[PDB]
Amino acid sequence: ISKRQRLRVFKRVLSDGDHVEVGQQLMEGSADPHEVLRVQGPREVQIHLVREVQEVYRAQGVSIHDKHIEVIVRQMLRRVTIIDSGSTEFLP
Amino acid sequence: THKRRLSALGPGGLSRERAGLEVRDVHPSHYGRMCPIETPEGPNIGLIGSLSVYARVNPFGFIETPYRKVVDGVVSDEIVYLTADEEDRHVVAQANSPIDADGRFVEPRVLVRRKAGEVEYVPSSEVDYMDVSPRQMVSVATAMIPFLEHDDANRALMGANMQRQAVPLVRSEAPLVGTGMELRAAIDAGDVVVAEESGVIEEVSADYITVMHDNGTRRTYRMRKFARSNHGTCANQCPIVDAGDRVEAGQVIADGPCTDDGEMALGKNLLVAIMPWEGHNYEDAIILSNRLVEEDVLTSIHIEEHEIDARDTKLGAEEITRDIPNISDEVLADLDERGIVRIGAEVRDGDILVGKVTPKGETELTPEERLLRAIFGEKAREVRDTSLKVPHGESGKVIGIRVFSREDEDELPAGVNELVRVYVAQKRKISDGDKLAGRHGNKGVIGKILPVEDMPFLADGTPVDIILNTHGVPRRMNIGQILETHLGWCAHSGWKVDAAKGVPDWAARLPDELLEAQPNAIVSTPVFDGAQEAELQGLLSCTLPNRDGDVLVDADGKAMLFDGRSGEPFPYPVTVGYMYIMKLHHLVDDKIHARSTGPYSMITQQPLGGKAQFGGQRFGEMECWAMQAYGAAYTLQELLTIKSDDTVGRVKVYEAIVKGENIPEPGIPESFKVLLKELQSLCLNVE
Amino acid sequence: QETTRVLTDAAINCRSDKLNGLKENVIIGKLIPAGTGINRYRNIAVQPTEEARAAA
Amino acid sequence: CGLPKLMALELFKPFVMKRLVDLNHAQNIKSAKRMVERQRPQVWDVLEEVIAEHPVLLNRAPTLHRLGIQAFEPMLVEGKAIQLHPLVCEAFNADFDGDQMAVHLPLSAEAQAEARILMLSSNNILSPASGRPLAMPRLDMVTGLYYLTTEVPGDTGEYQPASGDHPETGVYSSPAEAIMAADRGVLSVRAKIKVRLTQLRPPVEIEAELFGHSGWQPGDAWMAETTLGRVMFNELLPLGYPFVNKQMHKKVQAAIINDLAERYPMIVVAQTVDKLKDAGFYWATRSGVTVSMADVLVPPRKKEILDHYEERADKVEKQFQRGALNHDERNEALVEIWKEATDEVGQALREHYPDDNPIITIVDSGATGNFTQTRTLAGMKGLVTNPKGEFIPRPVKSSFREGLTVLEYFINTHGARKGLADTALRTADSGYLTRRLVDVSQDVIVREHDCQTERGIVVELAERAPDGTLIRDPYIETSAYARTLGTDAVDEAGNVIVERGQDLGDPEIDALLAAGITQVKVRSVLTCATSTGVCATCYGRSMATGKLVDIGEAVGIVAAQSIGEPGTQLTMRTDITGGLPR
Amino acid sequence: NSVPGAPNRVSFAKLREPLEVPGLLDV
Amino acid sequence: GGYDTPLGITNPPIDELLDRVSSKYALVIYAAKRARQINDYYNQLGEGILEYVGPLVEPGLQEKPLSIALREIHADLLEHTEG
Amino acid sequence: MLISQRPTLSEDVLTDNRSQFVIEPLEPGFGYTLGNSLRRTLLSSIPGAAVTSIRIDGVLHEFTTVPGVKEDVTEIILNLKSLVVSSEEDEPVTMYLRKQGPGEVTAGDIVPPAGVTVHNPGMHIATLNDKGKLEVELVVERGRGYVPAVQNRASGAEIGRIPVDSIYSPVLKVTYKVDATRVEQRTDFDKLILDVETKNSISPRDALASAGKTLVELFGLARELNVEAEGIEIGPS
Amino acid sequence: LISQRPTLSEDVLTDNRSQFVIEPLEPGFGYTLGNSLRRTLLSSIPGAAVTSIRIDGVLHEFTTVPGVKEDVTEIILNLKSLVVSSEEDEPVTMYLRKQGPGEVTAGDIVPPAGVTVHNPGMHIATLNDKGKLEVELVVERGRGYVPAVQNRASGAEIGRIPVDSIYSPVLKVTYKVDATRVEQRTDFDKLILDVETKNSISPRDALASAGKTLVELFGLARELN
Ligand SMILES: [Mg+2]
Ligand SMILES: [Zn+2]
Repeated sequence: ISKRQRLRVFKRVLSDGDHVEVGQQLMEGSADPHEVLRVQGPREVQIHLVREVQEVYRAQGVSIHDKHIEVIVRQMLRRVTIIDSGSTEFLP
Repeated sequence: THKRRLSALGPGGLSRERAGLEVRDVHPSHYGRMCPIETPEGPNIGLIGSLSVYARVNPFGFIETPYRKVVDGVVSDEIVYLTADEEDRHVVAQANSPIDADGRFVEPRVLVRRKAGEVEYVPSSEVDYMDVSPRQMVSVATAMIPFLEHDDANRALMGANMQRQAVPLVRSEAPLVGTGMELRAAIDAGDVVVAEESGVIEEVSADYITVMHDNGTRRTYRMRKFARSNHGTCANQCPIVDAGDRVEAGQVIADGPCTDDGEMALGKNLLVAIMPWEGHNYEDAIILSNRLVEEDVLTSIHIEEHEIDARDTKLGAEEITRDIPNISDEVLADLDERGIVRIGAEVRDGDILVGKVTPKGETELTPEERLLRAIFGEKAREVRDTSLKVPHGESGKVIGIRVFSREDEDELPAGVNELVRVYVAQKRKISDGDKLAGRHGNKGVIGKILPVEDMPFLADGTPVDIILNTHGVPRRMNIGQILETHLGWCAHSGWKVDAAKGVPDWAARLPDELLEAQPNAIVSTPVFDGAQEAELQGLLSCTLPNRDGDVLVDADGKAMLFDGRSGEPFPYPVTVGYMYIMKLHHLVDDKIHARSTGPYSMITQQPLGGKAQFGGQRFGEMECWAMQAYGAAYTLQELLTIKSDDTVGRVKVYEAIVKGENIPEPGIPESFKVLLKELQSLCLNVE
Repeated sequence: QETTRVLTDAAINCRSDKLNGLKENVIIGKLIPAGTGINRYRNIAVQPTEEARAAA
Repeated sequence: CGLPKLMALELFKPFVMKRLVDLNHAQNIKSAKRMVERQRPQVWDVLEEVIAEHPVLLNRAPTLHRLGIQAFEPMLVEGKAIQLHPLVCEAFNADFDGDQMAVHLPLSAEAQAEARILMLSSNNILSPASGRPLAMPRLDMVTGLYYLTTEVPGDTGEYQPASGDHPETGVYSSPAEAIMAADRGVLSVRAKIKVRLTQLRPPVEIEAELFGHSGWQPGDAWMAETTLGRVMFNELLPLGYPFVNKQMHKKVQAAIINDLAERYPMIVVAQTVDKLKDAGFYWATRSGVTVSMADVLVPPRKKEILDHYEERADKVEKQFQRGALNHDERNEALVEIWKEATDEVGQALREHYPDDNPIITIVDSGATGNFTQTRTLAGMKGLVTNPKGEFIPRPVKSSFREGLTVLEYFINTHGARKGLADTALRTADSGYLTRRLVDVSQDVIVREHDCQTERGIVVELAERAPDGTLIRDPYIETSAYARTLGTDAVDEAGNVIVERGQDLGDPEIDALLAAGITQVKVRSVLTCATSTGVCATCYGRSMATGKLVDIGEAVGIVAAQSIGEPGTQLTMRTDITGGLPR
Repeated sequence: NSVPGAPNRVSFAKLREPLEVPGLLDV
Repeated sequence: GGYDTPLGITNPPIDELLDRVSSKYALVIYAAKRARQINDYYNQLGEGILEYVGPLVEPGLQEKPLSIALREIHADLLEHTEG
Repeated sequence: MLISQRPTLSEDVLTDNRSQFVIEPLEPGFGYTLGNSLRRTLLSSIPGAAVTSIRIDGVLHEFTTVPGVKEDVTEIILNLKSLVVSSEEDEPVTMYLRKQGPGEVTAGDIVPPAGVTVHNPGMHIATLNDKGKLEVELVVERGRGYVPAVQNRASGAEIGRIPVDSIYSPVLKVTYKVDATRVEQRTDFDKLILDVETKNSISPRDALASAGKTLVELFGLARELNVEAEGIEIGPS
Repeated sequence: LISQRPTLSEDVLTDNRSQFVIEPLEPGFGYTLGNSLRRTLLSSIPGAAVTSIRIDGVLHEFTTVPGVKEDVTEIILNLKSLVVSSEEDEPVTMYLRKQGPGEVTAGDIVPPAGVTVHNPGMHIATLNDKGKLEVELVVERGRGYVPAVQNRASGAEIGRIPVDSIYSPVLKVTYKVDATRVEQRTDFDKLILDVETKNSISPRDALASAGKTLVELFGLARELN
């Protein structure tokens, strides 16, 4: 964690020994969507992806309704991976 | 400006995909070596620029720039040409620094440019170089914009680009307000006949001038009456000396295409008002009076050529002749005896220029054709007619027929027998749709040509000529057009500064013989050192009347127009003045196109492309996305099957339209069949 | 995108298209399954009503 | 739409061939085709008959989104230019600087009905992205309506309640008498009068005050202290609309067209928009918005402000010269000082101007522009960026009215050329992103009417104030409007306020906020339980119509176009990406 | 000035310049 | 229903049309198949009469068949069933 | 010379007295000339008669309201201001109205002297109550156009007589626009569309005929300089 | 009620411009009256102009005659400033012949009967010893402005050069009103019309023809009744 990165500020900046939650962002910047799916399940990864795209488009004062963004997010999270073959034709 | 052009790309240079973002920037070592304004504005921005005014190329290929050397705070007049490294070694002062008329600086703190492009103030002992002039950092065509120091950079870029696309009119009047760079940039472009050696004029006409030199000899200069340029514009050269005058070595002796009395002239001076008028001048549209169509103010001559060649073939030799088969005697009236047209025949689209016939060969006939030829008794006429017809949407006279031959021993290419070129010329007026522009990047097509009487006039009865729009000025930061309008009105009416009790406070730094000027006088504000705003106010206050005692324009620069249509005066005073606009080469007659059914492609069976052929428009990917996003599917099936590729579908659509039946249901496209055959030929079984 | 690398392993697995999406009907030139192309709207019977039939 | 006859004669050639064969102007198709080619003077008289009631499509390239192709009714127009309506320019994104537009033509009855019903120009008023109207009054119409509906205190012929000498001399019997007294030089359009109105519906307060319940207007009478201009404006709006009585800013016109298109049929909205364009242009000419360099005023205390900030800049430069701080700290100190000076000069310039200056009227009426451009016109240009993106501590102190100098112009050209190249590069990148999204989301179409699921996401919806109220969340129009309630909404073990499966427009949102609930479980296309493509109640209300979405819509391509359309306008910044590559 | 057939075009230029413009096709 | 008198293409008002059908795509195929029926009536008029039925409402001077179809729809003179 | 296409005048009556007139096809440009000239001549050139000054007992300086009646002074004033009346005497005549007892005074309560006609007696004017009595003297004279409130230059000639505006014009609201008939065959001819709405005093076609009658005299003024000067003639009817 | 009628008097300033004053009008009338008279005066006064020229040595417009300084397009642009008043509606022809040195003026045109040229001091072209100019011109009536009627629609030869024509004898027309607006409400206007004609017809005749056309067109409203 490089010294060019700064700590996350919430409610004050992060201290030592501070009790943090499950999906709390430790540093300051952009969280990885692959990890936030693994930690918080597929529900929060819909919330974080919809809010982060809207936070870019509303900076220029452009309004897109969220049902236009939820369509693309639904097409992303279709498939699952295979970690056990079972006994039916599915490669790990 | 097509010469003196620097391009970063080409053979041995980077392409436009290898062109990074860093190479398109303006490095601070461009001051005086390359213009930061003048560049194309498409995808090639920053890769192509032009040289500056005083710049000079090194022996090694670097770009040198002059500088006045100053020794111990005493500005000398020795001039040292300096490249970029030596320009970094020293420090270099400003152009319009207050010299004390001795070589000394007025203030001890002068603006300066440091090594890495830093801009600092400095005590005046350290300064060892000074610029030669303002407008050193700028190009040729950008130094012809008046009031450049008030505009932005993007609209100045658009003005410098659109200044060179002006067309030559028939009259070509010099601009009222300009810079000093018209005379030099016109006599140095070589398109003006310049007397090589001094003497006296013997003989003038519209073709040739013979001066008489000081020692016996004479010299004929031949003009160019209506030569065709490289893009279809006229190239007239009329003389401007009379039969008794005395010319000196270097005097302008004949105008060029876009010149008037030597200097450049790209358009006309037109009265303008800056009100928005009934939504016709809405969102960069320009309305005009009918006086410009009537008095031929804006009218260019365009000259095109058509070329055909009689050559040999397998079956015989094609001949240029009057006897064209299956043709009437109505179209054979304008043709003369050897097949080509006469000189002066006004032609329309689809008429015969050169009557050429090919040996057809042997073909079998349909029985209906056979019995129709038996019914009317007409013969076979075994040679096929392929003439040169003037293409779609063209007209005008026929100027000149330059016809080569083989028998007269001309250098013709191998296998050709007779070459012939016909020159058609038309006289285009102005029209709604044509693109007009000023000198500050305020472009805009012509919205509606009003008649003369429904055009808002002054309190004198003088109608305005064009009407610009208000909302396009303040959001584009190009109020140089408003300053040029004010100073143009001052230069048209003429002024007289009343120095009865002393020269007034605004004009204390004006030159002499600018305290008063005649009407229709010319002035010249240079680029970065010109007419101040306070001097503009002072000139606009004292603005001597027209014919009566009538000051039509008050001190604000505005006038009280009357509505030419309703009748009542407009309730607020409106800015008027004399602007300078040019007619660009974006006319409508080179853009309007249509197609019902024309030619088709070779490998695939789509229609062809472009106005040069007949061609149809491109219904690309994103428009298919829009048609899908509507839910409209039947129109997509139409446009993708029975207008482009259904080879048995097109003729059924045409027959159904002509007979008046419903359109049949479409079929598969031939482009898909070609896809299938290529996939089968790549060893891929596609069933 | 990547027309070669899609096509070469599609031919290995003997993958058979079903013409069910939206881009393939645009390619082969049949009527797309969206908007006025679906079976609910493409198979509408249109006839005059019986009362207006008798009045002519 | 306009159409040149020299182009429509080539578009409609077989139709006109059949028609002039049918009228015995030619013996057969061959002489008819030669008659078209020679352009004989009866083919125009046939061309009008074969043109009338036949829609054509008008393309504009590039086609960013769904409203880039609309279908018009042609009519024959002289000349050679495709005449366009001045309200579809915003949807087409076309100015008149020489832009070309391609015209297509449907043939069969199915495609003719598709262009007559689906893609007609008077049926697409709203936008599919956000649901705001895109046939709203633009530049000159906005300035005209703002001048027509503003009110000047103390104009010619106001209402002064008098005593002793005379009565008030401000009232009128009817707007016809008001128009006669304004045609004579007594009344100005923008003075506060008291007319008596009969065919304009009063607002809610005066309706419940005078008439109570049955305030049907067209024979009733009531007095109204307004101008003449707002009466003339409210005559444009339909009969059922209440009397507005405001000052028509662009946002007020947006709200008016939004309400009028949510509550009324579409043809009323189209005719209202047409009338508004007419009155806006006609009063835009008479407004007197002109630019002259005497109308660009400069602040009077510019030199004192520049000298006071120059002294502090001299102090920072002297401290850097004395070695007390390095190069970067003095650069940051100079950047801060001159940013503060730029804001100060902008403040003094803002307070110096009057309200009826053409520049400040064009800005503050929402027609075009913003105050930074006026600050750079008169005032101070400010700090200019670098080729790298830093801030040069020189900054330009000259306005574009006083004229810049040589080095300041050369400093400005860096940022100008940088922005101009970045625009084209970003436009190509946004085109690639839209091309990716359309291909990905292409198989999401509506298939059923109701998936009958019970899942659904939640919505924050006006979070609780700490003092204790319901402060409204700012983004409710883009996160909770036009959706369907997945569950019920109840509070305090009381009655349900909005039930399961409602459209959830503005009155129900106001009912929820007034009844004091905050979180609702809404139904959306992330949890739609259909097999292939979404259902219809999960997608909710469509933005372009206002009703429920249909059972054949291509909502995937609509969503991909609405996301990837405005990517050109996305700025960027001077180690997290904050624009289009984010 | 210094071109023998020049039209008298009066200038608003405040400051003299030492060097005239070189020949523009010299490169 | 307090609009002005319409003209041209939009002479049957679209909001008065869309109360007869479910959605706009059904209205499109409705009017298009009625127009195909009407044009097939006109072309087979010179020969023997078939089951195709003519324009029920009185046509214009020279009207397109699709406008006759739309006015027959707006006059509530047809009936249709989906698929 | 000849016009080469004779224009015509045709009406299309909307209400009892609100008609629109369409004049077609005029050669290009003339539509705006004759349209705005006809509009100004409709408004400010047809003579009529209207109320000029009223006076009512109980009013000396309290200009707010009077006792006995419900609606105040200003509502009675703008009820009397739109009261259609014709006359025959250019000198100012007076009219009297008086009513006691509660009820509704209408325009039929008034009594016209010899030479004035009231054209809508069933216009509600006031509402008497509490057995009040109203006694208002009117001053009716005839004029043209629309004069504003003529100021009381005489200070104390009549303490009760307060003046009003006077809608002398028999029409109220005239609007117009042009159009673009037949651009291709005969090069963009114009089509004027008038729209006149009057009182019930005279019909719109009679108003337009009287305006044409005075306008042709006003231009026959300019005609009577050189009578044999060639201009465009339309020809026969 | 004003029971007085307006009159129209005259005011000469120079030979080809004069002033006309109308009083007393109703208030708000003078602007509309002057604008109607100006909109007719500036457009619909019938005059006469040249229509097509024919020079002997040339065949089209874009050439030059041997000897003269101008080319044929410059002689066209000079001849478009001709001021000529015809007499009959049939197109008459006029001639111009000049040989040898000198300057060709517009007074060198010899007119036929009826027509006359009002500006003999207009310079057309110049000549030397090598030059010899010979050109016929066609004079025709009409009104308004009509562009160059093409050679193919007519039945003329190759030598005929069609020229634009502008038939309007009026040059500059304006007005100003004098609203008195007294505070006794007996107010009126006072129009002052200012005609300037281009020496072919008098402003009296221009105003008489404009009044005749207005009396024609405004009689249409009174006629149907
Ligand atoms: Mg554009
Ligand atoms: Zn669902």
